[PDB]
Amino acid sequence: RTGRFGPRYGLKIRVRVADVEIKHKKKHKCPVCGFKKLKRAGTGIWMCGHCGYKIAGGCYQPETVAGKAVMKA
Amino acid sequence: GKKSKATKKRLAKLDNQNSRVPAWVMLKTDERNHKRRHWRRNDTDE
Amino acid sequence: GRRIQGQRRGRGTSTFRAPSHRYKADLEHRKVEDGDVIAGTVVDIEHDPARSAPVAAVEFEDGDRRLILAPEGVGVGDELQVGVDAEIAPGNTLPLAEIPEGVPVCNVESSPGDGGKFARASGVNAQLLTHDRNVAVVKLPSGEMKRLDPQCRATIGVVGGGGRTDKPFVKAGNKHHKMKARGTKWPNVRGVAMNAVDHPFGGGGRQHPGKPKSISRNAPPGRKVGDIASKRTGRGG
Amino acid sequence: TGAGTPSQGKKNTTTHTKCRRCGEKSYHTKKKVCSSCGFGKSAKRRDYEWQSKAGE
RNA sequence: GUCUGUUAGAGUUGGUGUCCUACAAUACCCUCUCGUGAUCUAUGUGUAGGGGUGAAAGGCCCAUCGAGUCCGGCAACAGC
RNA sequence: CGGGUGAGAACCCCGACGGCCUAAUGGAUAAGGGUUCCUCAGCACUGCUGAUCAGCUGAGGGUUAGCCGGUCCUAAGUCAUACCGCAACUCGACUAUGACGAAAUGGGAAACGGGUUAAUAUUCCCGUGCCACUAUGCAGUGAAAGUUGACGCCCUGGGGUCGAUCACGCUGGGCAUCGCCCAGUCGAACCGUCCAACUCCGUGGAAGCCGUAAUGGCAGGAAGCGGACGAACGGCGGCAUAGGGAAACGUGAUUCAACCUGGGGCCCAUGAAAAGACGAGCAUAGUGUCCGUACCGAGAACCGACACAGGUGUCCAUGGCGGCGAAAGCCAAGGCCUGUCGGGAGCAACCAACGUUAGGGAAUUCGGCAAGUUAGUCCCGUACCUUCGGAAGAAGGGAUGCCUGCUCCGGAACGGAGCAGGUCGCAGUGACUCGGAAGCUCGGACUGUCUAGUAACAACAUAGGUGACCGCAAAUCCGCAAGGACUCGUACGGUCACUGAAUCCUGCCCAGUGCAGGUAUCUGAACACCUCGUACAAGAGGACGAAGGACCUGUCAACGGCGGGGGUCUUAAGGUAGCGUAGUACCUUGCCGCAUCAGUAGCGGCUUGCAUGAAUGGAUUAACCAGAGCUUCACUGUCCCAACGUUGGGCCCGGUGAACUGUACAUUCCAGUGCGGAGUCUGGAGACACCCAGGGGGAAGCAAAGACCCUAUGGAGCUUUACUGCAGGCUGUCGCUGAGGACUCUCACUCCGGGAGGAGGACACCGAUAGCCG
Ligand SMILES: [Cl-]
Ligand SMILES: [Cl-]
Ligand SMILES: [Mg+2]
Ligand SMILES: [Mg+2]
Ligand SMILES: [Mg+2]
Ligand SMILES: [Mg+2]
Ligand SMILES: [Mg+2]
Ligand SMILES: [Mg+2]
Ligand SMILES: [Mg+2]
Ligand SMILES: [Mg+2]
Ligand SMILES: [Mg+2]
Ligand SMILES: [Mg+2]
Ligand SMILES: [Mg+2]
Ligand SMILES: [Mg+2]
Ligand SMILES: [Mg+2]
Ligand SMILES: [Mg+2]
Ligand SMILES: [Mg+2]
Ligand SMILES: [Mg+2]
Ligand SMILES: [Mg+2]
Ligand code: NA
Ligand code: NA
Ligand code: NA
Ligand code: NA
Ligand code: NA
Ligand SMILES: [Sr+2]
Ligand SMILES: [Sr+2]
Ligand SMILES: [Sr+2]
Ligand SMILES: [Sr+2]
Ligand SMILES: [Sr+2]
Ligand SMILES: [Sr+2]
Ligand SMILES: [Sr+2]
Ligand SMILES: [Sr+2]
Ligand SMILES: [Sr+2]
Ligand SMILES: [Sr+2]
Ligand SMILES: [Sr+2]
Ligand SMILES: [Sr+2]
Ligand SMILES: [Sr+2]
Ligand SMILES: [Sr+2]
Ligand SMILES: [Sr+2]
Ligand SMILES: [Sr+2]
Ligand SMILES: [Sr+2]
Ligand SMILES: [Sr+2]
Ligand SMILES: [Sr+2]
Ligand SMILES: [Sr+2]
Ligand SMILES: [Sr+2]
Ligand SMILES: [Sr+2]
Ligand SMILES: [Sr+2]
Ligand SMILES: [Sr+2]
Ligand SMILES: [Sr+2]
Ligand SMILES: [Sr+2]
Ligand SMILES: [Sr+2]
Ligand SMILES: [Sr+2]
Ligand SMILES: [Sr+2]
Ligand SMILES: [Sr+2]
Ligand SMILES: [Sr+2]
Ligand SMILES: [Sr+2]
Repeated sequence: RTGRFGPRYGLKIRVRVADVEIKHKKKHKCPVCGFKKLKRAGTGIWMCGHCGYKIAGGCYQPETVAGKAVMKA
Repeated sequence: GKKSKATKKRLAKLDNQNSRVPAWVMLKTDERNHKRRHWRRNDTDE
Repeated sequence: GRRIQGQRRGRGTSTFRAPSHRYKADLEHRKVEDGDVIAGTVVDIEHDPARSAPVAAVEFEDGDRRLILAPEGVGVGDELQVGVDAEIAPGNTLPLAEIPEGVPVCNVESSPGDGGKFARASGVNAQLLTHDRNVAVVKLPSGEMKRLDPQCRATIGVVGGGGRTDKPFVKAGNKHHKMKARGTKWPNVRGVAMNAVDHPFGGGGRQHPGKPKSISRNAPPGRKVGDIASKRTGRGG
Repeated sequence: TGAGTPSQGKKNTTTHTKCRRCGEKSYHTKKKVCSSCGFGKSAKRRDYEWQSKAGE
């Protein structure tokens, strides 16, 4: 997480990078199969360690709040 | 540096041009190469 | 005085140009003879330098391989389609007319055939609202009600990379790296920190603009700086 | 670093060279233009009335 | 865009040291700062004078800059 | 110190002894130079002295390529032609085409080893090998899908060569109380062959096992077993009764640059293109042209006027000891005594750069400036504060060598961690290398930037905060135009500005100014229209009335403002939370306190603030800092107060050999005088001439037609509601421009579309003119 920043940058900034980076690196469930083996491969790019599936999605998380609206609409 | 065939002909000429005035010309003219040059003290074109 | 920076910009020198020779591809919609019948397969996902957002590489039936303005949710192997008879699913492209009201769209054309102009940035999206035989009302990311020709093509879904803005740059160095990929001169020196000869707000023993910051819209380039034709300023009121 | 002597040491770039058209060492090999006769820029020979006094 | 570091390399706080018809029209020595990054660097390439370029010092654009250099206007004008 | 050559020798050469250089003072090269390279003969010139020497002079000579570069390819980008613009071009943007653009250091068909010369050398020669094209013959009908060229940053595993080291053997050398020490022990390209990793297939059947340095893997089929594909500049065989060596002409090992092949992590950052190659056999033969090739590459061959202590790219980063080390120090290979004047004097004064100083210990000084103190490593231990990361190597304390014999970790190291006993010194990181520490306050959050050449900071930047403009036929900006940047961009964008991390917050004011919206009425130009005038025209007046203004409204994280009087007045409001004698407080060394023998300092408090105050941001703040101030401990020649010593100068001698400065005269001194600041005038005094050394009192010393100040109907940069104008924007009108105060239409014209056609439309664009802003 943010520990790599030491005492530089301050609370707010170090905190948000942590939040963002933790959700960012959680085990995410692959949409093709159902296994939570998704690791980010770059900005907005996600891939499944299991099925090899490669998807587009949020920058720091595979599904944006409004990315989910589309399914419904 | 690398010299082209032409640059070589020129440098070549500048070398020959850098000679003594024939001993005999000084007699014929009853008593200097004003274009005499030195590699270090002077600077050729190009 | 000397021309201000915004004037050096126009001359379009290297310092102010975008690294085009490093950019991948305009993501304008593919053109279809007609009757749709155009589908392709997503062969790979790539990073778009010019937009800090992912983009999809598609292989169409007729053997044409092109990068596409990818919405969120496109994955390798998936099948996309472009045409009127296109199935109303995320990643497909069809005239605003064939799109059901209430559906989120992106990369919307301004004029049928231009290949898309609106809603192409990360996570953004236009909401299609009204239909008709003459006009299709779309709500653009700025919240503006846009009246478009129902023949204007669009993609269903929101653009990939949402929330890119949620995370702070934290350090100048990070900013630096992104800037190095856009047509932008960075960092920024406040005009008020310049000599009078370099900018309207320059000079003075202590830094402070020597005039009100709200400039008229008819102000000439070189003088038009600060808050341009502002309708108001501040937060109060 | 001073602008004088220190900065002269960095000068080993070749620009002006013998010009195929006039023979002067004025052909800028990076610009490919003779600052003397204007070879590579003008089919006409580089002339200017200021190269001499106005009434001469 | 972490730390120590004369690794390479980049720089220069103090000595108001040495030098100041110099080794040098910006040099020498010790101390000092940076040294995985907004880093340093070679070559190539682009931007040109009321114009560039400038993390802005009116800084830099070949020892030249609050408007480069060359020649021309020109034998400028001055009540000094 | 000897000797050689020579007319002549400190510095040209030989030997011995003595030294210097180790990322360079060694090796190879790029740029640049251009013959500086080799030989002979010279010394008038050049050379910090001399010269027989030489980068100097004279005369000759020297650079050899199918396989090393160029050449070929394309990069940012450049030009030429066409098109269009421009009064015009040698000028100008776009779009087409073509070409150009990489010599160390992007891509790329092919060469190694040895020998040879005074000077060349993968080029000549010897041996061996390889590539391309073509021809012929055989084979082959496959031939273009695909692979390659072709790629970022960080961590890391495995394969593995050179090197280095260890063991033992062989050859040679050295030393001589010992028995150690040194060198060598060789051998390429190429041809063949082996294959780890990755990937995959068969078998198998794990429901907790497999695997790693780490992550990880699996019934969507783990381990195990077999198999396909498959690496090195690497191993092995040939090459090689080639070559090289006086000789021997090794074998094993460890650690392993190169090279090869994997695994992991990161991105608001995504890490070239093209030619070409493979895909696609073998023989034999022929062809392989053109250009570069010397030398230097630097404290003398480059740039800096110089044989300049400066500047100047690449690689040799694995030679030995040392140690963490590409550190110091010492030493090899290799190079050098040319960072090129010498000779004398215990060699004075004085200066540079140093060593050592008793007692005192910052008393010195603006200031501990300068110097010093501390120091490596291990163990113990470590405060306030804090954004919980840090602070922290806090502080403080202890240990440290050698020798003998061992233990533990590991496969092992010539790796690491410890134990017991012995023992020397004043001192064991013994040299070298190698932090002094602590507290308070101010500032900027931090890394970062800057005045090339007096400023490194508190200034600029920054992330973060905020406001503004714009839906893309946009906003902003460049161009006279043709056109263009932004833009392979589209509001999670990008333009224009302010503030400047985080934390707590950010009050009141729209009167003036600015911007914006609105507007009955008022005002508001030109064209057209009407009236008067004129046989016409000039002209006078009228009607209409765009933007603009008057008027109204909105807006201060717009410009800015938040006082004086009394218990409101100006000019809208009348200073809220904070903070406060401030980097802002004149008075001022404010008053009280702390600290000192004594404190215009510093800190804390008070605070009426001459003249603090909230994004002209306020307060506050951990971390950071060659930033400003203060205090303490430690230490010391900073000082009391100076001394002695070291090296280089200084002084004497040979040689070389300038410059600054010069109206004249000139041995001055004390007084006076004088345009009031005299070696030169007056009156006295003193004064024999010349030379050496010295520190600089005077010559209002020398240096630069004072930069301060004033003056000139001088100059320039900058400002603005100075004067006058010019671009630019907005707006009306005429032309383009057409049909049926308001409307429909299509046919010019505009934009979108490959096209059909679609959207718009007499508007807009463009040309002209007028009003406003400027
Ligand atoms: Cl950004
Ligand atoms: Cl691994
Ligand atoms: Mg932001
Ligand atoms: Mg700024
Ligand atoms: Mg300034
Ligand atoms: Mg200034
Ligand atoms: Mg200005
Ligand atoms: Mg400020
Ligand atoms: Mg300000
Ligand atoms: Mg040679
Ligand atoms: Mg020398
Ligand atoms: Mg005193
Ligand atoms: Mg063991
Ligand atoms: Mg203070
Ligand atoms: Mg700072
Ligand atoms: Mg300076
Ligand atoms: Mg900001
Ligand atoms: Mg406020
Ligand atoms: Mg003036
Ligand atoms: Na020369
Ligand atoms: Na000498
Ligand atoms: Na070593
Ligand atoms: Na106001
Ligand atoms: Na000026
Ligand atoms: Sr020179
Ligand atoms: Sr487009
Ligand atoms: Sr297009
Ligand atoms: Sr100002
Ligand atoms: Sr407010
Ligand atoms: Sr250079
Ligand atoms: Sr030309
Ligand atoms: Sr002419
Ligand atoms: Sr660092
Ligand atoms: Sr100083
Ligand atoms: Sr010193
Ligand atoms: Sr100086
Ligand atoms: Sr450091
Ligand atoms: Sr003149
Ligand atoms: Sr002589
Ligand atoms: Sr020589
Ligand atoms: Sr070429
Ligand atoms: Sr190359
Ligand atoms: Sr690198
Ligand atoms: Sr290894
Ligand atoms: Sr050579
Ligand atoms: Sr040098
Ligand atoms: Sr040696
Ligand atoms: Sr000499
Ligand atoms: Sr002693
Ligand atoms: Sr003191
Ligand atoms: Sr004192
Ligand atoms: Sr200690
Ligand atoms: Sr600088
Ligand atoms: Sr803040
Ligand atoms: Sr107002
Ligand atoms: Sr003297």
